[PDB]
Amino acid sequence: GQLVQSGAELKKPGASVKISCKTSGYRFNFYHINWIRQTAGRGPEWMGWISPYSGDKNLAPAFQDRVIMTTDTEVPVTSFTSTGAAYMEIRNLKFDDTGTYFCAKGLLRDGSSTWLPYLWGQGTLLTVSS
Amino acid sequence: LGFLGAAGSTMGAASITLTVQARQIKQLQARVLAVEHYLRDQQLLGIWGCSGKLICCTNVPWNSSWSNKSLDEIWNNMTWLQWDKEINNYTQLIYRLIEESQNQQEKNEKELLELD
Amino acid sequence: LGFLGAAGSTMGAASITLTVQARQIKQLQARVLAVEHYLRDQQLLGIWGCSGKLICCTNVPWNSSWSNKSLDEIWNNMTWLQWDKEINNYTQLIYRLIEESQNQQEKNEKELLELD
Amino acid sequence: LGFLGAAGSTMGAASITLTVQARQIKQLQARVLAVEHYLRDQQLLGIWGCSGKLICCTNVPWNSSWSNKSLDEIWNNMTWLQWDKEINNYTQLIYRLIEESQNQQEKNEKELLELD
Amino acid sequence: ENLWVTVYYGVPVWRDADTTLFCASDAHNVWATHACVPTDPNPQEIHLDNVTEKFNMWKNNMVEQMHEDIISLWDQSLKPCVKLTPLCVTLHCTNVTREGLKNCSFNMTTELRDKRQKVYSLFYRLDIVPINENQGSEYRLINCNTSAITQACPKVSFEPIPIHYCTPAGFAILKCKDEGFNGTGLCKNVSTVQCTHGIKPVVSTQLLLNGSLAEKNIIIRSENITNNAKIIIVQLVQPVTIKCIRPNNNTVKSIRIGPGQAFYYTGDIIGDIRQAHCNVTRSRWNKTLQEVAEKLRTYFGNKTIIFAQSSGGDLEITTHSFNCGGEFFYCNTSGLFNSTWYVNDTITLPCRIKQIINMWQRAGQAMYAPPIPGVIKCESNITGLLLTRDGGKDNNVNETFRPGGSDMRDNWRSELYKYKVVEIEPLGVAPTRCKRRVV
Amino acid sequence: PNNNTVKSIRIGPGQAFYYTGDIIGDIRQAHCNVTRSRWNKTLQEVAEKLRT
Ligand SMILES: *[C@@H]1O[C@H](CO)[C@@H](O[C@@H]2O[C@H](CO)[C@@H](O[C@@H]3O[C@H](CO[C@H]4O[C@H](CO[C@H]5O[C@H](CO)[C@@H](O)[C@H](O)[C@@H]5O)[C@@H](O)[C@H](O[C@H]5O[C@H](CO)[C@@H](O)[C@H](O)[C@@H]5O)[C@@H]4O)[C@@H](O)[C@H](O[C@H]4O[C@H](CO)[C@@H](O)[C@H](O)[C@@H]4O[C@H]4O[C@H](CO)[C@@H](O)[C@H](O)[C@@H]4O)[C@@H]3O)[C@H](O)[C@H]2NC(C)=O)[C@H](O)[C@H]1NC(C)=O
Ligand SMILES: *[C@@H]1O[C@H](CO)[C@@H](O[C@@H]2O[C@H](CO)[C@@H](O[C@@H]3O[C@H](CO[C@H]4O[C@H](CO[C@H]5O[C@H](CO)[C@@H](O)[C@H](O)[C@@H]5O)[C@@H](O)[C@H](O[C@H]5O[C@H](CO)[C@@H](O)[C@H](O)[C@@H]5O)[C@@H]4O)[C@@H](O)[C@H](O[C@H]4O[C@H](CO)[C@@H](O)[C@H](O)[C@@H]4O)[C@@H]3O)[C@H](O)[C@H]2NC(C)=O)[C@H](O)[C@H]1NC(C)=O
Ligand SMILES: *[C@@H]1O[C@H](CO)[C@@H](O[C@@H]2O[C@H](CO)[C@@H](O[C@@H]3O[C@H](CO[C@H]4O[C@H](CO)[C@@H](O)[C@H](O)[C@@H]4O)[C@@H](O)[C@H](O[C@H]4O[C@H](CO)[C@@H](O)[C@H](O)[C@@H]4O)[C@@H]3O)[C@H](O)[C@H]2NC(C)=O)[C@H](O)[C@H]1NC(C)=O
Ligand SMILES: *[C@@H]1O[C@H](CO)[C@@H](O[C@@H]2O[C@H](CO)[C@@H](O[C@@H]3O[C@H](CO)[C@@H](O)[C@H](O)[C@@H]3O)[C@H](O)[C@H]2NC(C)=O)[C@H](O)[C@H]1NC(C)=O
Ligand SMILES: *[C@@H]1O[C@H](CO)[C@@H](O[C@@H]2O[C@H](CO)[C@@H](O[C@@H]3O[C@H](CO)[C@@H](O)[C@H](O)[C@@H]3O)[C@H](O)[C@H]2NC(C)=O)[C@H](O)[C@H]1NC(C)=O
Ligand SMILES: *[C@@H]1O[C@H](CO)[C@@H](O[C@@H]2O[C@H](CO)[C@@H](O[C@@H]3O[C@H](CO)[C@@H](O)[C@H](O)[C@@H]3O)[C@H](O)[C@H]2NC(C)=O)[C@H](O)[C@H]1NC(C)=O
Ligand SMILES: *[C@@H]1O[C@H](CO[C@@H]2O[C@@H](C)[C@@H](O)[C@@H](O)[C@@H]2O)[C@@H](O[C@@H]2O[C@H](CO)[C@@H](O)[C@H](O)[C@H]2NC(C)=O)[C@H](O)[C@H]1NC(C)=O
Ligand SMILES: *[C@@H]1O[C@H](CO)[C@@H](O[C@@H]2O[C@H](CO)[C@@H](O)[C@H](O)[C@H]2NC(C)=O)[C@H](O)[C@H]1NC(C)=O
Ligand SMILES: *[C@@H]1O[C@H](CO)[C@@H](O[C@@H]2O[C@H](CO)[C@@H](O)[C@H](O)[C@H]2NC(C)=O)[C@H](O)[C@H]1NC(C)=O
Ligand SMILES: *[C@@H]1O[C@H](CO)[C@@H](O[C@@H]2O[C@H](CO)[C@@H](O)[C@H](O)[C@H]2NC(C)=O)[C@H](O)[C@H]1NC(C)=O
Ligand SMILES: *[C@@H]1O[C@H](CO)[C@@H](O)[C@H](O)[C@H]1NC(C)=O
Ligand SMILES: *[C@@H]1O[C@H](CO)[C@@H](O)[C@H](O)[C@H]1NC(C)=O
Ligand SMILES: *[C@@H]1O[C@H](CO)[C@@H](O)[C@H](O)[C@H]1NC(C)=O
Ligand SMILES: *[C@@H]1O[C@H](CO)[C@@H](O)[C@H](O)[C@H]1NC(C)=O
Ligand SMILES: *[C@@H]1O[C@H](CO)[C@@H](O)[C@H](O)[C@H]1NC(C)=O
Ligand SMILES: *[C@@H]1O[C@H](CO)[C@@H](O)[C@H](O)[C@H]1NC(C)=O
Ligand SMILES: *[C@@H]1O[C@H](CO)[C@@H](O)[C@H](O)[C@H]1NC(C)=O
Ligand SMILES: *[C@@H]1O[C@H](CO)[C@@H](O)[C@H](O)[C@H]1NC(C)=O
Repeated sequence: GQLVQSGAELKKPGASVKISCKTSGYRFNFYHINWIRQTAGRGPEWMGWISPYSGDKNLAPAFQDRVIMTTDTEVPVTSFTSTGAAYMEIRNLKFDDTGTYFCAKGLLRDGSSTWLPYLWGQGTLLTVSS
Repeated sequence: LGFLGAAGSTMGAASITLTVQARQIKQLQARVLAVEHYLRDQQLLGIWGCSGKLICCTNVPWNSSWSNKSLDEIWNNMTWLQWDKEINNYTQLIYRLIEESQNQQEKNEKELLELD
Repeated sequence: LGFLGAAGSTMGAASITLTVQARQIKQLQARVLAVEHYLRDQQLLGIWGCSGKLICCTNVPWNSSWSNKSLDEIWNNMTWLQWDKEINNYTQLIYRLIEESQNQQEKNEKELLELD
Repeated sequence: LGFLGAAGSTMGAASITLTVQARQIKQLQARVLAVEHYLRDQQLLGIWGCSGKLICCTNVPWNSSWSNKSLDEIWNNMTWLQWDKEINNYTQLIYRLIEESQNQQEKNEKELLELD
Repeated sequence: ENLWVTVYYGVPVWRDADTTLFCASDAHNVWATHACVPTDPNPQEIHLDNVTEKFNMWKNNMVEQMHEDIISLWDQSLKPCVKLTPLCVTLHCTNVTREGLKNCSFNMTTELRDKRQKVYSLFYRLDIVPINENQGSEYRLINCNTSAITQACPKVSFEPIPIHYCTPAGFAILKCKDEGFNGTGLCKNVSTVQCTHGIKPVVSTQLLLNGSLAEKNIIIRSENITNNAKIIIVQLVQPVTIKCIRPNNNTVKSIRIGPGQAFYYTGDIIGDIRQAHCNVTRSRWNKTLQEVAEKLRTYFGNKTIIFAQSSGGDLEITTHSFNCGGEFFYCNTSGLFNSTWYVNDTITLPCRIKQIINMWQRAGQAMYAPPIPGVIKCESNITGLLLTRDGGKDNNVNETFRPGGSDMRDNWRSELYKYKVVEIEPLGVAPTRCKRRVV
Repeated sequence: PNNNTVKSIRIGPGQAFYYTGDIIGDIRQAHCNVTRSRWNKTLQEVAEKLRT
């Protein structure tokens, strides 16, 4: 199971950015796709998650007005694995939005821990400059 | 749901539907074959002491070599289709161990009653 | 009394005789058919948890929509033939409810045993 | 040990192996016949109330006229093949008595179900 | 924690399996559908959520069973029917006054063993072969040197009736529901049925008639698209209507061969004699060929797509065979496959009718269809094509395809590609914390 | 020993009949050989058992 993210990109303030998260080695639809931000001044922050199966999403209150999540339809490889990608868009970037962004997938198909970010992508940097 | 509607669901979730699948010249051959198919599995349950039960606990300890997976990894993270493939090479071994354990239990209960 | 000798008797009287009635190329078709009927009925009893018993109590509550009759109106005033006609359209519904109750019961027995 | 490998062993020793033997147009007729033999024995166990058990104790007293041997003389000094020959002419009497004892038990169970 | 083995029954799992399938049908046809189990008035289908399964139409054994059943049913229908062995007799023939027919006369047996009668009849030239004396006046029926000939019973219809295929309890048939599917690889949308949808038996050699239509786009199926040996099955989105006629008004006469037997033949034709033919609307067919070419270009590197007529072989191979009105037609399809498609009225197909046929190409077997009186008209939909690639060429300019296929099984595959047979295995075991209590 | 030449004719549709049309070389009677020394030992031992 592996997650791969879009490479680092430089933006001007107020610009939008789109970050992909390609997946392989597991069924895409079987697990929640989580997004997590890390900034030195804030520590880790939850950006919410999107289900690849129902399309349902849960954005944290901080990001509800600025973050849009969507996913691709999965393309099967084996009867038990598939490929696909999740995308996240961030509107109105600020200098406070800089730092590493991570893609992660849910731990279990069921149970109370199902959405926990068990597997993480390498993460990539977002930079904002005047 | 429906017949095999739970097949893609997790092993724990699927357990609510066990009754759905428990029920259910060439035409004559089809009828005889269906009977042999049914009886094959019922015969095993009768030997195991599990007859009349959808879920039957045994006295056979799990051997970690068959699977090292945690209960969450099995019950909340797998389909039954995937599980059968994981232990496909151990299924007959497990079946024999259940039979040996049942026969010892039948013997021990007899001896208990002989004493009492 | 003999086989089906209770058929004209009341349901309550008939319940005594169930023990008696539980018993008992074209020949090949007859033999296959006889087996299918035996197993069809036993398959339902096994799923219901009623296997091995002539009389089996369940946890399914009676729906007054199936019948508004009192127990006396049923057991002391009806033949089983009359009764089957009254619930002929509800019988399959009742069967499914029994099956669901059995599966919930065994799931609960499992969870209880996990605590030992 | 393998199928019927216990046949020359003492009855007590053989009792540990019961599950080994519990397992297992001409072709079609043969398949139907094999099913009938399996079910024939299962019906007898159901009639006796012994269904689902490899060893089933009954309420029928041993009748000394069938054999005057002590338990040690039977269980440790004989094979099952020898034992069947010794009482071969009484097996029908035994089977009938078991059925009669079960009939009395079922009548008692019926009363208990109504009481509680 | 100490885990223990727990037994589950009714577990929703399956494995691939081959089992005897039996026919079912909606409540004398050659397929003996009266023998079949009545269909459920309200058939069930269960969608399987989160199930992806591998299908392979080229390894599918439902096809093998269907083929054996189609042959077996065909043979059963001929067992009570009249044998024509006495008809293998020297024939004396002259022109009817078209070339397709000869007026033949011969001595045939009667109800009484010691008596003989002279019979005049018309035969199609295809059923007639010259006798090695080579006088040009003496002929024999074409299969007298290879097989016994049996007359089909006149009471038996050859009209297709949909046949549902059902599996025994404890087994199930999976169906692929994907909007487009090659018949191979993984199917995302899978559902379970006890029986297939009804499938009509259809016999054809180049075009598939009255089959299922593609929902959105033309689907091209092959075990190996790059291997010219493999037969390409093309499923069309929209049908192309083909209409067929036999303009000749045949008068059918019957003469006894012997006790309990009768022979049916055309004794006369009323009105002029004209060749049988089938037409396909040109505009609709042209649109179909273009769309097929557009799809083929996606597999072949955008090489120019060329269609061509079959290079040769038997009439059964080079022409489009089908059963129309009980008559067996063979049509020249070169009118349909003459186009070239660059990346940038009606078509009339001549036909011939043959009374002696060998549908399954079995040695030692043959059937004589009795003639059907009057003018015969048919209508059917072309719903798919059988194509082969013309290989052995390294050309990068263009690519060539020709109609036809190696086997009748290729027809059955066009309907069964979406179906798979699996065995249901209700037992399974898994670890739990639960331990059995002992008295 | 005979080298038979087999010829065939058609009886009727779907049928054929096979027969010897000729014999190549000399015509000789068919025969079998059983080794005498092996056979003698064999019957001697059989006789020893019959005597019991
Ligand atoms: C095919 O495969 C897929 C993928 O494997 C399978 O889907 C997976 O199915 C499991 C089991 O159902 C799901 O796990 C469950 O997830 C829920 C949590 O999800 C909830 O929160 C969402 C939040 O998002 C917004 O909405 C909330 C509303 O409050 C807002 O606050 C937020 O801000 C957001 O706006 C919410 O959207 C969800 O509701 C929607 O989605 C669900 C999805 O399942 C739908 O049903 C709803 O109708 C609706 O569309 C939802 O509320 C957990 O709560 C579950 O844990 C409970 O249930 C478990 C069942 O096994 C149980 O074991 C747990 O202990 C726990 O039960 C507890 O809570 C219960 C509440 O009723 C109590 O009754 C109970 O006693 C106990 O207290 C569970 O973890 C997976 O998420 C899902 N995966 C994905 C990616 O969707 C699918 O099932 C397969 N199909 C088949 C046929 O097999
Ligand atoms: C076919 O259908 C018929 C009609 O439905 C059915 O007959 C009914 O059977 C039920 C029992 O199943 C009867 O109900 C009971 O009657 C008990 C006896 O009261 C009187 O009748 C006695 C004889 O009845 C038996 O024999 C006759 C033939 O003789 C037969 O028809 C009956 O069915 C039954 O088998 C009789 O001995 C008794 O004697 C009194 O009157 C005489 C008059 O001379 C007097 O001398 C005596 O001293 C005494 O006063 C009396 O005449 C009754 O006891 C019983 O109630 C007890 O038992 C029930 C059940 O355990 C308990 O719940 C209850 O609390 C009491 O302990 C009950 O009332 C019903 O009366 C029959 N109906 C008719 C019209 O006769 C047949 O059985 C059906 N056949 C089959 C095979 O199913
Ligand atoms: C084919 O037939 C033969 C002959 O019947 C069977 O061989 C017998 O097998 C049984 C079961 O194993 C034997 O029963 C046991 O024998 C033991 C013999 O003692 C051993 O140790 C002493 C020294 O202490 C040696 O001298 C002796 O040779 C042995 O090595 C007994 O000790 C056993 O007693 C214990 O177990 C029994 C049963 O549980 C208890 O009741 C006792 O109290 C005690 O705990 C026991 O008696 C029997 O002896 C064998 N017979 C012979 C002549 O060797 C084959 O088993 C049989 N094959 C099959 C497949 O059935
Ligand atoms: C295949 O195509 C041919 C040609 O289109 C169809 O034949 C056509 O049939 C019609 C109706 O019979 C003919 O009309 C008639 O024409 C004659 C004169 O030729 C006239 O005297 C009649 O009164 C009538 O108008 C038409 O001529 C004829 N065309 C030709 C060229 O012969 C045929 O029906 C087609 N087959 C199918 C299955 O559609
Ligand atoms: C093909 O050939 C057959 C003959 O082999 C033709 O059938 C014959 O058709 C004529 C009419 O053209 C029939 O005569 C009519 O019979 C009706 C009966 O109701 C009567 O009302 C009319 O006044 C007239 O007498 C004749 O009976 C019939 N023969 C048979 C055996 O049915 C047929 O018409 C030809 N088909 C075509 C398309 O020409
Ligand atoms: C179906 O109809 C077409 C059109 O009438 C027939 O086409 C003709 O087919 C013959 C072969 O059967 C061709 O003869 C060949 O010509 C080539 C040279 O072009 C030569 O190399 C071959 O040895 C042979 O002589 C003929 O040219 C062709 N006619 C046209 C106009 O293309 C076709 O035969 C019919 N099919 C059947 C099965 O009757
Ligand atoms: C949940 O399961 C995944 C995948 O495990 C496999 O797929 C499951 C659906 C089930 O079929 C298992 O039996 C399979 O083994 C787990 O992800 C795997 O984690 C391991 C260890 O890091 C990694 O090597 C694998 O590559 C991952 N996936 C695959 C396809 O290899 C996941 O950890 C499980 N979650 C748990 C146990 O909480
Ligand atoms: C599908 O078709 C291609 C083309 O025929 C096959 O490729 C050939 O494979 C053999 C293997 O020995 C090579 O020697 C040939 O050179 C290949 N041909 C070409 C043109 O590359 C391929 O094997 C086929 N696949 C299957 C599964 O049969
Ligand atoms: C295949 O196409 C060729 C043309 O490429 C057809 O030959 C033509 O026939 C028509 C009608 O007689 C003539 O008007 C054309 O001039 C011919 N073309 C050439 C190049 O001679 C041929 O008839 C077509 N085949 C079929 C089966 O339709
Ligand atoms: C498909 O392409 C081949 C190869 O170009 C064509 O065959 C050639 O035809 C031209 C006609 O001028 C000749 O000059 C070439 O020498 C031929 N090539 C070979 C290898 O013989 C073929 O005619 C084309 N098909 C169609 C329908 O146009
Ligand atoms: C566990 O399973 C392995 C593989 O079958 C086997 O070698 C080992 O002996 C087993 N352990 C026990 C205690 O049975
Ligand atoms: C009784 O039956 C009706 C009609 O099916 C149903 O709506 C109702 O819920 C049932 N009552 C109970 C207690 O099940
Ligand atoms: C024991 O069996 C004998 C022979 O069948 C019989 O005569 C005797 O009555 C039986 N004893 C008992 C108590 O049944
Ligand atoms: C045990 O049974 C055998 C076989 O009948 C017999 O030969 C032997 O003497 C018996 N042993 C005893 C102690 O009776
Ligand atoms: C009939 O046609 C054949 C060729 O098919 C010809 O050989 C024969 O001479 C013709 N008969 C007459 C009378 O023209
Ligand atoms: C049908 O296709 C041919 C080329 O194969 C073309 O010449 C003709 O114009 C087409 N007919 C119509 C009506 O488009
Ligand atoms: C053939 O296509 C036409 C299109 O209108 C349709 O009406 C007809 O039902 C189709 N025939 C068959 C057998 O599907
Ligand atoms: C075989 O036995 C016969 C007597 O029966 C004897 O004459 C002959 O020599 C024996 N052959 C050999 C090879 O010993």
